[PDB]
Amino acid sequence: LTVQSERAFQKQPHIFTNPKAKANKKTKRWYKDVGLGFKTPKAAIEGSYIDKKCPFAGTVSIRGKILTGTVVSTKMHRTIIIRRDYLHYVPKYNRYEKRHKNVAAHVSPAFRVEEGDVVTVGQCRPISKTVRFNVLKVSAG
Amino acid sequence: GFPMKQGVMHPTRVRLLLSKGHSCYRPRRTGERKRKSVRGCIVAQDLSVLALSIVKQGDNEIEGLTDTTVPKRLGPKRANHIRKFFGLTKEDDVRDFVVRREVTKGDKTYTKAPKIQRLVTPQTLQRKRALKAKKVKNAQQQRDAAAEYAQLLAKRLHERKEERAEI
Amino acid sequence: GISRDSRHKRSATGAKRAQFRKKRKFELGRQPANTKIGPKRIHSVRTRGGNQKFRALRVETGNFSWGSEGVSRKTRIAGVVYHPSNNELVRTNTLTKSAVVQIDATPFRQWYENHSGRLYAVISSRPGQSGRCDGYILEGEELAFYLRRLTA
Amino acid sequence: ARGPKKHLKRLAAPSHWMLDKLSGTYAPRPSAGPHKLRESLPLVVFLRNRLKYALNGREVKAIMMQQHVQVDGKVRTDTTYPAGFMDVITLEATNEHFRLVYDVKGKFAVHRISAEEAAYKLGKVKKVQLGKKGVPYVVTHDGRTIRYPDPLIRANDTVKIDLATGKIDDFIKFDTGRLVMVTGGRNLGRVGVIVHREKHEGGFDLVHIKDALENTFVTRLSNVFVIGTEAGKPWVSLPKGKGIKLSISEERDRRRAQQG
RNA sequence: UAUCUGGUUGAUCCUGCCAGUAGUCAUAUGCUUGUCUCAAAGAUUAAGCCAUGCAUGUCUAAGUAUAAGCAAUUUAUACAGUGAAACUGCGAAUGGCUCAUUAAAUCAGUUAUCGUUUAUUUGAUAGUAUACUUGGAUAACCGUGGUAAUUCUAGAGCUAAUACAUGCUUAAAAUCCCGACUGUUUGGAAGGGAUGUAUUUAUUAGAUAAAAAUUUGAUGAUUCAUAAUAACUUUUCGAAUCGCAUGGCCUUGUGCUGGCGAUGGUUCAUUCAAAUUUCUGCCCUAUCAACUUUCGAUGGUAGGAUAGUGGCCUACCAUGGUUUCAACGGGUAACGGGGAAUAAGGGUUCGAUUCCGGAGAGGGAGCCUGAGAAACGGCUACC
RNA sequence: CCCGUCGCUACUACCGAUUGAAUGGCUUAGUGAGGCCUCCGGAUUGGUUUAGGGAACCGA
RNA sequence: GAUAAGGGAAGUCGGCAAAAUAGAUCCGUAACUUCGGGAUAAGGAUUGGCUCUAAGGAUCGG
Repeated sequence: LTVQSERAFQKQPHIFTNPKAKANKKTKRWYKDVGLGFKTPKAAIEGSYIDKKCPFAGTVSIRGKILTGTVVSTKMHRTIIIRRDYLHYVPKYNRYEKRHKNVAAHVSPAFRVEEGDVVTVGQCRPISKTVRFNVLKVSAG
Repeated sequence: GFPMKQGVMHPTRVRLLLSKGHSCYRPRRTGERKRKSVRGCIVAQDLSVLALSIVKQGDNEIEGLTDTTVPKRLGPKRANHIRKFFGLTKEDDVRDFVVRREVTKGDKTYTKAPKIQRLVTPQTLQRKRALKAKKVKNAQQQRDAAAEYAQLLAKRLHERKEERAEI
Repeated sequence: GISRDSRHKRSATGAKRAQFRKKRKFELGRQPANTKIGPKRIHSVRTRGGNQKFRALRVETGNFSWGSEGVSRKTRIAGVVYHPSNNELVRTNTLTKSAVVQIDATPFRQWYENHSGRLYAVISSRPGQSGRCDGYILEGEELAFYLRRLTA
Repeated sequence: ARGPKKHLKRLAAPSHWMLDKLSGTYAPRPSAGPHKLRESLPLVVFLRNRLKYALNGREVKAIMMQQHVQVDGKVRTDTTYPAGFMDVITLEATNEHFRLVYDVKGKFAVHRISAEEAAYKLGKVKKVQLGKKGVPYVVTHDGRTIRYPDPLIRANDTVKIDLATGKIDDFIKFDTGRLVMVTGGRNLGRVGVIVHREKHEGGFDLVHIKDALENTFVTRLSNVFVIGTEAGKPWVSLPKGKGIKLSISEERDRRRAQQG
């Protein structure tokens, strides 16, 4: 697994490592905290992956709704699907029925998720046809 | 009756999409375009009328065409147009050179003359002075409001310097 | 007219979406410029809100910046030599973003003196948006990756 | 639909204008201006429906075309000018000065003030940020932009604008114990002091406000307008009733005693 | 008013339906019809077809007036009052109508734009390194017309602008680059260029855990605001405009200065908006169980296009995405909602229709202008 | 009391040769109006404008 | 043994004789069925030359 696996060089935009510099030849890395009390995983501060859609190493911003669900599919590259279960109230019968909605979310390489885990996703700008949420925290299941 | 359009190299009629600025068309609203049939620019036997301009006068006078003349309806109106028309200098006074056409209303006749455009007048210079004086006054009001803010910031910063020194 | 709306597409579950409304102007699209190399020719396009965009149909020179020295000079470009999207653009010399081009080295050489005659560059401007082919000079690992890809 | 709307149906007008159902099909659509559409009062409504100086729109147009009406020290001839919260309207021909302050019942009270008080107004600071040439500026609730503010000024504070030069006379910091009027919600028009501010990052901050009758209510921070440095010391004259909310039974008792 | 009664038997008690009964913002129809107030009305069938007329135009002291228009001689021989026609500006994208399509589509409540465009209104904001003020067209107008016919227009002769195309006028410093000479312990320098604002790149500030051996804004969050450096640009605009008053200083000049206003202008903010967008919620049907992915279906990388996000499109690469918790398909005598009728409670039925949102102008499709239209009382083409 | 063939009359639906017929929606393939972008093109029409007969060369 | 305007089986017992189709790649493919077939069903698109690009392997060297 290598970062430079594409036909184009993968790098963070406008983050310049001057070749004519001192001996501390460490590639300058940019990162941010997303706010809302979410901790930045150290795989982002210290990693080398490039992901423009990562909340911590990319240019996306977290704003809007924060959702939680159970991961049911990790078969896409950098994209997972979580399943959200809820109870719908039926007023006529004074009872409930089980319902579910599937939300597609982007997962950054800073996280490792398998099928069955419970993750917390925050809303972001549309980053795909079906993806509007982006993983902010992972809880093993 | 279809008119001839310049550049259509045909002796017959064609239909074009005419727009603003095209001859043979007058747009009813802004940005409007109409498809109109127009006659080509090549003369043939299918013309009902041909328009001609005399370039060089011939041998014999034409009965109603080359002997008489009609004066131009309007004289120059812009100041510089009057100056170009008959030797004025930029220092000459155009005011007593406008041609006035006099109208006869029954018994008393008076003259009517155009209002000269682009004429420099004390009101025009007054407006130039007002604009430049206002620009300077604005610039001073901004640079002394900025200077006053610099005083306010310097006062606050010095006060915070002593606040840190106390703490 | 070319549009960007997702109405023409089908849903994620695969359902063929029906005809909701006619196409709207506030989602239109236009043709790619396909910037070439030739006498500088730009066309301005009337966009939404009164803004104006400049199709770079063909260009000759654009400003390029040496990141190590912080110097930007206007210099000639030879042609595009590497494009991650399509190799047809490399073959036909189409100038788009993220495309590796070769630039004339005379201004950078003269600045270096005052302080193979063609230097590699990556266009960072969008000629089909602004009409300028502005880019930077490859250095370091980016340079190494692109040179490995070019030589093979 | 294809562009901005220019009409307002009478039934769709804001309820605090107190327009009648059967007077017509349409209501005055307020123009663009310093105040938002829903939180404003057009001058045609103020001059005809509230004061009843003009009997109809021809008369309000004749009045405003004779240059009588001034809002915040400038002559307005737009019959649909969107007058709003805290604006001062002066009619020196009749020698009358009004201030638009909400009463506790949720409507704009007809609150007359002296010319000396009509010489200024208050504005809530919405944002502080840097303008061109690195010059900071403040945006108040009525869309005003004041350059070179006091470096201590932050968001949610209230400044007192001289209203003749457009400069800042002085300001009030947002803090516990400040006098506040509510400018939104069902508590519109109420006045009280801040007791405790409860923050919610990523959401809407909530402010706990205590009435003069020791009634406590909660409202969003966006509906809070600081009007005084402490309890009983407002920077503007309050409307009749002093912003104290009475129950419906208490109001019924008061009206019965007042009318006999 | 939380109600029942007649009908199967020779007679009985039941199940059970038929029938009776009352309302309907529920339509039609018959007979009949004196008064006051209020008031629906070609939705249902045919989003079937249309004669005719009207429904969108518009001028203030303040854009352009030689109407050969009217009026009077008057503070006026450049015009000056009033005022057709035209050019210019703005509006014509509002309103009004209808409900064909449309079943996660529209819509409702709740969210987001740190993902964008925004005429206008309202605040701020621009001294930037021939001037007593630049050009040449054109309309109306005059007079030659062609066609049976249209809100068709062509030749010829004029003339104007806040129309079109161009252009100076100015503070004081200060800073940066190149740099002849010079000082010669690394300084001083003549002379050349550059400074406002927009565009496009690249690179730097943009800080903020508490003692020992000088500045630095906001946010929950940013590569935000903003500043600086090196350049770039078929070089954006920093008023060649218009009305009323006519004042002040004398070194007796058409001298120098200046008051209230019209309109316009760059950027930021505001407002009127627009466009996408999070969550949850739609009627009948399984005699609809698998659907989507050639020729985008799900995702990754790069680009193009857009006002902007986004398979919106392209190239390459993976095989993904939805579904018995009903996907997909079909039907709807289906616009959604606020609401309406009846109702002890729970419910059942209706909602074309006075308000909000959406869509359409015979059916499609494509566009110009404009801030705003895929507009139809705008155009182009087909049926 | 009652069941059913068969016969007569009337009505409703079903099957049925006719590769039956008609109407509407979606679509493969072929042809393809029109607009838009691009590429040249350059009727005529102004002069960067220069010329003792005037030869040019710039823009739209 | 060839070709033929317009029509296209009206010729003849009868489409006899001739014509038309035809390789390959890709798409699409009905009734019926003994479930194996029918099937190359039917019905469409492409195909030259040149200049390139990409993929598919072997043997040595730790």
